[PDB]
Amino acid sequence: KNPKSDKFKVKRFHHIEFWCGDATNVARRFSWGLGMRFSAKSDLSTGNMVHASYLLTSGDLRFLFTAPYSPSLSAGEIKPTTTASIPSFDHGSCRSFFSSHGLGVRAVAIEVEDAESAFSISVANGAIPSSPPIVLNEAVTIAEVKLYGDVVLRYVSYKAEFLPGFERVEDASSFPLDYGIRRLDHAVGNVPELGPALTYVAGFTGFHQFAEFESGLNSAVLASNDEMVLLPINEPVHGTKRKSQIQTYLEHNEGAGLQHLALMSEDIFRTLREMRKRSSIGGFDFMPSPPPTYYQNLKKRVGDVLSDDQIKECEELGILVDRDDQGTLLQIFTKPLGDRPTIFIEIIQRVGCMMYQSGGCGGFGKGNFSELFKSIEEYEKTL
Amino acid sequence: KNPKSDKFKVKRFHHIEFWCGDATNVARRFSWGLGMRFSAKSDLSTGNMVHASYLLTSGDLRFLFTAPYSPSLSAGEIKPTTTASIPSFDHGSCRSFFSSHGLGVRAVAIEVEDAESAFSISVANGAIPSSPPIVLNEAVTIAEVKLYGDVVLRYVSYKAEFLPGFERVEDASSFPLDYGIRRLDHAVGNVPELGPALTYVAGFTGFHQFAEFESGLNSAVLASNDEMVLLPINEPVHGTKRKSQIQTYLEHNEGAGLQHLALMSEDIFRTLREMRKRSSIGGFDFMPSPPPTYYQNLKKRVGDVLSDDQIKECEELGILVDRDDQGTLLQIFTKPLGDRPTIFIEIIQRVGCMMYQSGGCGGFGKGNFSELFKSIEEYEKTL
Ligand SMILES: Cc1c(C(=O)C2=C(O)CCCC2=O)ccc2c1c(=O)n(CC(=O)OCCOc1ccc3ccc4cccc5ccc1c3c45)c(=O)n2C
Ligand SMILES: Cc1c(C(=O)C2=C(O)CCCC2=O)ccc2c1c(=O)n(CC(=O)OCCOc1ccc3ccc4cccc5ccc1c3c45)c(=O)n2C
Ligand SMILES: [Co+2]
Ligand SMILES: [Co+2]
Repeated sequence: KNPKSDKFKVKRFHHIEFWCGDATNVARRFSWGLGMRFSAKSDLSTGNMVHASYLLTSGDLRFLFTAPYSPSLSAGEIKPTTTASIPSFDHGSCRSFFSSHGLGVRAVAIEVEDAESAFSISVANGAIPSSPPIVLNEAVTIAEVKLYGDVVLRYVSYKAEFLPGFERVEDASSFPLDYGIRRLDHAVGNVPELGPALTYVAGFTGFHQFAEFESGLNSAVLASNDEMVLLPINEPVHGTKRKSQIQTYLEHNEGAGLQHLALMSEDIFRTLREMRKRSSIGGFDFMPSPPPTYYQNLKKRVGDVLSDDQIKECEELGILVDRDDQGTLLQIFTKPLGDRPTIFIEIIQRVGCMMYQSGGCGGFGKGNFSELFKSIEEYEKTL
Repeated sequence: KNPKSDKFKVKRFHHIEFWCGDATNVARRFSWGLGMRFSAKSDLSTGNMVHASYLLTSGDLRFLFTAPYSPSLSAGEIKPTTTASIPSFDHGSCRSFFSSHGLGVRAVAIEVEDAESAFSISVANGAIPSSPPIVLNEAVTIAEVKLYGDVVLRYVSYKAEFLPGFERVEDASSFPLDYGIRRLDHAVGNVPELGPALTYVAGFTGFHQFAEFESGLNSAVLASNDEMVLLPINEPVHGTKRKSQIQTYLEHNEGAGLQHLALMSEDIFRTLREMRKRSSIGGFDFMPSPPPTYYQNLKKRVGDVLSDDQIKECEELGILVDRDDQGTLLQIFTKPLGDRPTIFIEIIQRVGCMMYQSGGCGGFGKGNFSELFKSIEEYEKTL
């Protein structure tokens, strides 16, 4: 059931913003590791004396990396005279965020019809305001409300190129890397208590619970009207045999925050080949691969969707496969993106639910918790 | 003249430590950009609940990247019970350093005969103590005194593998990258006043002034007995036509700090080919290349050292050449390593002064300030 109860018009995920200590080094690492090109900047060279912000793109996926300069460079400015291109930015907030949480996502940004309306309606319906609507160059409106922890949900609306004040990046510095990633599929938060988190966010968005179908978590998914904005939220389950990874996250993150970003690839085989080639030369590492019994067990569950060769290819790359009643999901998880065992990335591709493909086709891979356990148990027997 | 007045026995540069917000992302970027392999770690996986530290090596060059975890992970510890592998580390110091200066060098470490003696003698002779001598696993001694700004000179001495508590890195995560870099040649500081800086450092080390031979700087070089530890220091010259780059550094860095690291290559042509291939895919950018008149002018000044083809190769890679009365220097400068226009890297190779090669052979390239200006002026005429 989809009650289509959005309290304002939501379009798609627009961008994800990381708050960094040094935006240059994080952006360059991510660019090489994920195959995203440098497409826009706002920094000292564009007249921004407040923050350095670098935008990477791959298809429609937009990753923004931002760090503060010395406050001394902008000490004479006030908000009316600011040279910041992102008016919600604050030196103190950014330094406090990074000292508390380490490298991570500050903003989950969605494009809406009218960011001022979205903000007003959200706050009227319980949202905690974070940054009021601000019109940039009479062209783009941006506003922010609290989502969970120190993560904000950012609303952006366009009258009619990333943001005013950002400049397109010099062709020489813009190498056209591309490993197949095309858009943000979903963005997942970890919280201490799932119930209140869901009630809060669903309360101010009108997002509805998206239908699903000993692992240390309970989870639920909030979705927009056309179910293309997908926001799963996890809480820990305590007392388990293995300590809940959600609880480890909350401890190392100093509380709630964004757990993972799931990036859709138009060719997950090529994406994983390219990313794995680069794991040990600056890119990203992946979780340990499932045992061969997991891939033998694939024939029985998805042998009608993937050929033996395609199952062989999943095995070579360590890809996981799940299925619900409507579609099939190919997925894999990186190791944590930075020092702390907190944020990581998921690569996904979805098969089925053709209408365009409906959002969330195949689910989120919850069936892979028990299939990984069974396959791990099976391999001990097969040894 | 070399009075050989070192007040304690100094061996060679040992390592350089960067204080980071996220050590993982900086280390991975530097590894790919410079061709350094991951060789040791001290982090949560080795039992360190205090800081994440990753060591990159290329030949004898050692770059250490360190960031603090949440203090909550180690809140029950005291210094006698610490799980930090670098006992001088302090969460508050590291966060304050990074918030003040951004990404940069915290420690210039030199290997000495006896770090406890070096520390005592240094402080007896004016050095401001930063961290007292600490013996690690009865095997290595480490001590720190202030050098300039918030940069420390770190003394390390070994009874007889980086530091106790560090583990060698898994072969799979240790890709054997190598673009030819072999050791740290010199490390350069920017200060507001050169005179007092020289007097302070020369005072507590016994390092002597190393012989040299409108650009916005005055500089002098301090050197150890065998002149293999080389510490140039710059001060700005104000009122110039173009604003002094030393003054811009001090403004964006919030005061004195390390300006650049000069890395010796055993094959500067290969190093620059490999680094330039990677500039726009995660690595490092280089300063704009000199005009072709600069390379035509090379025939008259170094045509007895480099062939036409070797001069052609310098031109293709943007390499600068200088010469003193004893040797020839090939050098080139990167753009700043991070967000701020502060720290950068120099790649160098020295020709001559064969005895082994004596330290500082060919100088530091001061002659290239006027030759760059003349060549720039010449190219305007040749247009
Ligand atoms: C994050 C996620 C999702 C997910 O998207 C998601 C949402 O979108 C919304 C709803 C709720 C939700 O969760 C789905 C499935 C997942 C994961 C996920 O994060 N993870 C790795 C994980 O649990 O991290 C600890 C890792 O546990 C392990 C610890 C130690 C090992 C040692 C050896 C091993 C060998 C072989 C395989 C192993 C697997 C896991 C190992 C392990 C393995 C998985 O496995 N699934 C299958
Ligand atoms: C750092 C250094 C050393 C050095 O090691 C050193 C020590 O070890 C110890 C003693 C003192 C000392 O200094 C030696 C020589 C250097 C440098 C160095 O840092 N730099 C670049 C620099 O001054 O940074 C602003 C850049 O200025 C420019 C601004 C704008 C441009 C625009 C177009 C251009 C086109 C072509 C060439 C250009 C060159 C410089 C341009 C420029 C160029 C140089 O050039 N030399 C020649
Ligand atoms: Co997911
Ligand atoms: Co130099």
